[PDB]
Amino acid sequence: KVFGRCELAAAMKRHGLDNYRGYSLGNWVCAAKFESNFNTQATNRNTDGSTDYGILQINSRWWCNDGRTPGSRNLCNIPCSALLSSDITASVNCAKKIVSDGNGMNAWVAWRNRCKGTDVQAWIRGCRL
Repeated sequence: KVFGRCELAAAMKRHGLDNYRGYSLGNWVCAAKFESNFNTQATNRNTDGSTDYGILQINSRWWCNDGRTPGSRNLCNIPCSALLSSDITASVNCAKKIVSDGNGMNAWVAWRNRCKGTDVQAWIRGCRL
């Protein structure tokens, strides 16, 4: 599934991401835009053998188990195929662990490269909330 911008903002707010661990909702929308172009099926392979899964590109080395990644830790305790669902609940629940791990949203390269330091509130502008 490919989400619309406001459609995803509403969905992420329902799941408690707004201001979660100090990060306003626009952060999460902006990260999803540049991590996955709002697509729940985006996947990307890395040089370390890991893969990034789903709308928030959760990485198979630390967070989810995909059965093909050496050194897997599965800190979210979830198979990576559950993060390719059209329903974002499992991606959101894993994202909440990741941000509480220590370095906040810096785990998302696209967020810290192209979102952080801009006005991310603009990503929820005009959305029914």
